[PDB]
Amino acid sequence: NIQNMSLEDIMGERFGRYSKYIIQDRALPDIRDGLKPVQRRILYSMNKDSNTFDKSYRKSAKSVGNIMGNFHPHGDSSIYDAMVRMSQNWKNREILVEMHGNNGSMDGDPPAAMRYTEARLSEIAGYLLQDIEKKTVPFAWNFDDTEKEPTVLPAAFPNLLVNGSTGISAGYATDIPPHNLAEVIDAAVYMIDHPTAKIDKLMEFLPGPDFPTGAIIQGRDEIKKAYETGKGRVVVRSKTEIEKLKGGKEQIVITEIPYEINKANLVKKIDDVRVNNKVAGIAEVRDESDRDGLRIAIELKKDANTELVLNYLFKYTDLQINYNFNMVAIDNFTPRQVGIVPILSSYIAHRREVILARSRFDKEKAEKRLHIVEGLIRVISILDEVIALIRASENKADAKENLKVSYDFTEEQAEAIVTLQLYRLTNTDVVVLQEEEAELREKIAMLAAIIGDERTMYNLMKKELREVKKKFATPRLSSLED
Amino acid sequence: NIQNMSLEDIMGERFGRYSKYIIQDRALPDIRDGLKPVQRRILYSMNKDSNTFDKSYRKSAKSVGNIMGNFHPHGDSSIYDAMVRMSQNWKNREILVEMHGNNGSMDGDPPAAMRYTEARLSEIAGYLLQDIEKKTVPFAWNFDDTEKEPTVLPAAFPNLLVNGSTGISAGYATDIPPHNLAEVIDAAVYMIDHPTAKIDKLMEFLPGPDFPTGAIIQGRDEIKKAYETGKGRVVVRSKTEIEKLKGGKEQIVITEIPYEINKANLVKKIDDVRVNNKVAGIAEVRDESDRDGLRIAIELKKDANTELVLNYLFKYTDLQINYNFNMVAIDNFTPRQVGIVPILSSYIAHRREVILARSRFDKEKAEKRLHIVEGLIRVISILDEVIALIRASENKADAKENLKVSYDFTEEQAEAIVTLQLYRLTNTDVVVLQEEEAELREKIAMLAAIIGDERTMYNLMKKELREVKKKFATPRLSSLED
Amino acid sequence: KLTPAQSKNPAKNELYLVEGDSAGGSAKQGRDRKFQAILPLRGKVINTAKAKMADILKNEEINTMIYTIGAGVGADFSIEDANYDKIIIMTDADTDGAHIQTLLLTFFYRYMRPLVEAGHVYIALPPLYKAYAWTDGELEELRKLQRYKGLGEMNADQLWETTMNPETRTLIRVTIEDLARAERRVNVLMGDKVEPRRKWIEDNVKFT
Amino acid sequence: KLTPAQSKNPAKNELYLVEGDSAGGSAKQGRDRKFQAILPLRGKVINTAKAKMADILKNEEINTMIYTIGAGVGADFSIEDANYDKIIIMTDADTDGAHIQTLLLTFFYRYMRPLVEAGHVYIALPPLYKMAYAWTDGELEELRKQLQRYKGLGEMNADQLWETTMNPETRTLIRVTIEDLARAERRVNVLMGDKVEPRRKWIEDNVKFT
DNA sequence: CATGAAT
DNA sequence: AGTCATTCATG
DNA sequence: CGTGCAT
DNA sequence: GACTATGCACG
Ligand SMILES: N[C@@H]1CCN2c3c(F)cc4c(=O)c(C(=O)O)cn(C5CC5)c4c3C=CC[C@H]12
Ligand SMILES: N[C@@H]1CCN2c3c(F)cc4c(=O)c(C(=O)O)cn(C5CC5)c4c3C=CC[C@H]12
Ligand SMILES: [Mg+2]
Ligand SMILES: [Mg+2]
Ligand SMILES: [Mg+2]
Ligand SMILES: [Mg+2]
Ligand SMILES: [Mg+2]
Ligand SMILES: [Mg+2]
Repeated sequence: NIQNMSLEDIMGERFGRYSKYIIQDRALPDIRDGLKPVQRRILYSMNKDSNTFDKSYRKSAKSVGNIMGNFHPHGDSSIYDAMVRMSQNWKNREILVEMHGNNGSMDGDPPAAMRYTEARLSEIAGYLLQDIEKKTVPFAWNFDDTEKEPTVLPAAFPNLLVNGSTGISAGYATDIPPHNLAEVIDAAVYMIDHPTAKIDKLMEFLPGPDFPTGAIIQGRDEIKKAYETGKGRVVVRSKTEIEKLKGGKEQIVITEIPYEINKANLVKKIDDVRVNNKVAGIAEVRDESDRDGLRIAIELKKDANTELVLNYLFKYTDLQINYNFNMVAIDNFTPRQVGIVPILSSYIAHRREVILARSRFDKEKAEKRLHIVEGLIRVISILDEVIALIRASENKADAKENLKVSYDFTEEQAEAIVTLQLYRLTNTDVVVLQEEEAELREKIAMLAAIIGDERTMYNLMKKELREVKKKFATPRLSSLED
Repeated sequence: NIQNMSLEDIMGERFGRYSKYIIQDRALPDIRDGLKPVQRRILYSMNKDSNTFDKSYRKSAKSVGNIMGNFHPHGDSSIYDAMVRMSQNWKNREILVEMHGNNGSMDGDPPAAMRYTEARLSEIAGYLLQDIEKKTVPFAWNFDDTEKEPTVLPAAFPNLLVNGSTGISAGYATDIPPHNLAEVIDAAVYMIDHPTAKIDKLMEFLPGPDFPTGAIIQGRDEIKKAYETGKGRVVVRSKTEIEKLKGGKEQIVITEIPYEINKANLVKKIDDVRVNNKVAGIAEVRDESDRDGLRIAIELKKDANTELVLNYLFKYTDLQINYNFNMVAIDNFTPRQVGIVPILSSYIAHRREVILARSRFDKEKAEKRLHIVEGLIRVISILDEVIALIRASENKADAKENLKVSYDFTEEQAEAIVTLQLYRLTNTDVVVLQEEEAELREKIAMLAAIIGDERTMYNLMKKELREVKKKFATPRLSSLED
Repeated sequence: KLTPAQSKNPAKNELYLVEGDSAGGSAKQGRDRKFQAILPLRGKVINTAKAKMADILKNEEINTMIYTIGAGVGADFSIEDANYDKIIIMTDADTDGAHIQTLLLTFFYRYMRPLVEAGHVYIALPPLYKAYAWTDGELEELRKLQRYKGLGEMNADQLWETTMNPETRTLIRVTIEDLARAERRVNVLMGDKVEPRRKWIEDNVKFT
Repeated sequence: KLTPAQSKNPAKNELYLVEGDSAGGSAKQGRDRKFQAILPLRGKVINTAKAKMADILKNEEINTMIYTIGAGVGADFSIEDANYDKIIIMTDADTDGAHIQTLLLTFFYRYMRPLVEAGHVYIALPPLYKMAYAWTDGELEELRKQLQRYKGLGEMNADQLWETTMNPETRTLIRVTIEDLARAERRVNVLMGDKVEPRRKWIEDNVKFT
């Protein structure tokens, strides 16, 4: 009825369990797909349930509950919150979930409850899943042990850098800023050609973070420190403009603010400066933002030092802040502080495994089919004899042994023939079969080449990454300075 | 840009719109299956999803989310709350949902939240859904116009009386108590035989309600009144016993309390009597209910008038309460107050429709095949020339045309023939086919008779009902007095 | 409780009474903050024809309306000291939406008649389908569909253009036509007595 | 907050500290009213090794264990005045359950050493499996000869709870004993204390990510 | 005042 | 993850 | 302090 | 249907 345990030998076991789990399978991203497990489950699940960009929106609660019943044994609210975030275009550079309804705002206010909103995968997230049906990625069992789920996704683009991550575990934490899709691909593509590229050359392609919120990034030197070691301190400052007004008064207008900053609160803290007369000359603060543009008007008084006021807001509010790179991620089951190079290499590494796996899958499919198509071509020239032979057989199995023995068809061919539907005896035309045979041969040749030549496989990897760039590429939002 | 409307008119369209909906489509049960639309959707969805008594439990949230996305466009909470209720065996005489996890108690504490619990349909619930897949009940479109849902269930047992309903709308409310499954069926069977049965006779079989919480129901006169008009007021009193304790003191011991009564709040209120000394004599009040028994000891003082106390608790607490029949259900899309008679009429009429519909469905299947099976028997008599015609035909279309024209096969046979797999040509056995022809002919005769003879049909109804009773029948819990 | 307009202006300023926090939030986003305030109604509004004026006044939704409109209640009610030119009841195009419009209206008639008889109380008409259509009639005419289950799944861009934009919006004006035919109507549908309501329901509701 | 035992008796009575309300509800239902109390811990418990004694005395749960066990906190802690001779920690078998235990223990250690050291602080071992019941994958496969994977406490039904974990007869129960004051002070600070570096180290040294 | 589907 | 209020009819 | 997956 | 407080690491 009892059994004693040491307080040491027990906090040891208990905490080690929580430690490991919350590090591997909760708070930190996989280095290759750039996803935390919950994020991966949401994606994999919605995809299985056919809830994609090309098809209707699906009531959010339906997706959440399915995720919870099949893959993620945790709170409906955690799952939804995660799902909501993936859909906010001020947190993700490239949103992975599109959502109908109130999904929040930069004012930090709450999204509509899960019963109100509809959602589906964005078109680009589909590229995170591309080729999953093709045995291209290691699966594992879910908690039920009733269904298999992916441990990583195929990632047809480098999501760790593009969307970022953040990031609180046990003993480790992670902060990775978002990046411009095209810049990241341009980098990756270069490194494919140049395995030993060094940070400086890579920075000619990937100059730095690109925040969805825009604004100005200052600190080339630190960006490099970050891209090199995983840590770095950089300055983000809001995008401002000065409008002149009637009555000789000038006015500061804010149009982009720093990533991860709450517009509503920022506005209060600025108005708080005015209230407390901490700097001389602020008339009134107004959030003038509306459904299609961010705009904070800070109207000054007549005869007021406009540069004085702007410098104070930068120093003493969040009009300007420090972003801290702390790029940690999960590489070979372990938390690892990493810079631009282990990241991109790990990605290329992974995209290689996927493409090869894919091509093996497709080759096998094509071989099998070619094999059947070869037999069907033969069968046509002996159509009548084959019918006669089947008529002469006692049952299906006997028909096959007859087909083999008498015409040297193979099991797989004989089964194919014997299970043809009668009406097929009317499409007796060799030439289209001979055209399929040819397409099939070519296809196999192309895949064998991928499989048996690293240069050919990387060239595929480059063709493909460039297609993704052409398709989803967009302009920088954040500008740089040193 | 702006249209005026009268307050009298605006309040008209609004209240009519809502009144009609909350009456027809929310608060009041259909008179045949006894369900409110929310409950039907719960059962139909879980059933569609194969979440049934014979298979693992699903996470409640998976179920809830599916219901919400396909059928019932409302609170995930209301849906869950409804689903939880159909699983509490102290609210439903015969529960339709089995739930793993904290789903409540008679103490009326909250059930575990949707994220914790697991559910599946009960075996009996399956009987409410029986034959749903055989086009036995009218379907409509869901709020989406994307999927058809059933409007009433086949109801292989008279759920409306067995389980009850309750019951708040606009202009109308409902209170129908639960009854013993065996008694209800006995009456329905008697009425099948004697359509014109009088309430007095029916009550020889269905003597009154049977609460799942047992207790004592007093009022034969009013039970009758209620079964005649749908309204009546009855008394429900707790099962009690007197236990003599060590030297002089007695103990009132409660073992069954009135339906819809919260054990915890009762025990409190009985103790509040002791604390206020409204009546003299109470020493202590002890809820002693464990996990497998209900027991409330009311320990009395020495020389305490134990009738005086028991009478006072009966009057001024819920140790005894009045239950009010107000049986209103939906019959022909309309609210309707009804007694025991029209209720069983409706049930029986309904089961008639179901059994008719069901038999038409099975008969159409047996026929479609018997038709194909006839054709195949013919083909064997002329295999060589039928193969020859397909050989000679231009395509599937043409082949079918020639089969019709040259040998008088019908589209449906021509389609069967032409889509046979080649290995079928091996067979020459007409006997097996002839055996199947015979079994099919017999089956159609039996089905045709049900469809064409009111009596044959009704004996089926009776037979099936009796099977339901033999299987699910359970003893009375509530005793009757006058 | 409420999200207010930026400038105080009893001549343009509008109050939007929105059914639910869900829509309450989509309106905050969709609106024009200069002259448009949002006041969420979280839950079914109390019935001011049935409840004791004791409770009627101890009610959060009811207090923050008397106090957000700033004219006071009953006859202590000064239309001249109002806070909004318009008062807009924006609910879901469902039945409970209808029901909420119904409870609000009886409160504005029972306790701020000046407002209803002055034509300041309006009711928003959200679209039912997506061009946009409001009637199953103007739909198939638009067939030359995204059925809105509620204001929830509409997006601020859409909500503005379709129903909050003073230049693009349809908007019902509530107007007392016959004072006496109006008091009878309200008191039957919303009053303490059940039987006449039932009667009304039978006489007027077509179950088919 | 707390569901009390029907009869005071600082000699038999037990305190069940349960992770979350759902399982706290099932515990209310499954218990033996006469001597078993339930105190639901709703949410993750404050870290008494990291946080400032100010915030600590202001933490709802902490205050309602001190004022429930009725012996005050710290060196002002009178063992002889405890209300239960058995304080039982009942968590899910998941990792966050393992976490809660970790946090509760560092509380009693830091603020009621007298209690842990008198062998009065316990941890309930619930069953992982049911096919009978099994507690460890090993004990499991032996029953597979001559499997409802309990996802957590809120999925067990009150009569099952009682039989496997709460019934003093049919239940397995860890007793938390201190064996090395100093070696069990070092282990608590590495793991639960302000400084992050030592903890990061300990993980790298002791956790096999394989 | 409590009931059970709804905001 | 429990809690708070309201509608609607009925005794 | 605030972040985001967890209780 | 929003709200309340914890863990965890990091400036
Ligand atoms: N004005 C009311 C204060 C308490 N309250 C509830 C509530 F108590 C329960 C509930 C629920 O139980 C509940 C549910 O979905 O089951 C929903 N709500 C919200 C009205 C939408 C509730 C609300 C509404 C928000 C505020 C109001
Ligand atoms: N003792 C705490 C006071 C605040 N609080 C929360 C909470 F604020 C949020 C949440 C949540 O947001 C939340 C969620 O599912 O998202 C769950 N809980 C519960 C811990 C289980 C929360 C709890 C826990 C109950 C009481 C505690
Ligand atoms: Mg939460
Ligand atoms: Mg700053
Ligand atoms: Mg609720
Ligand atoms: Mg009574
Ligand atoms: Mg609605
Ligand atoms: Mg858990």
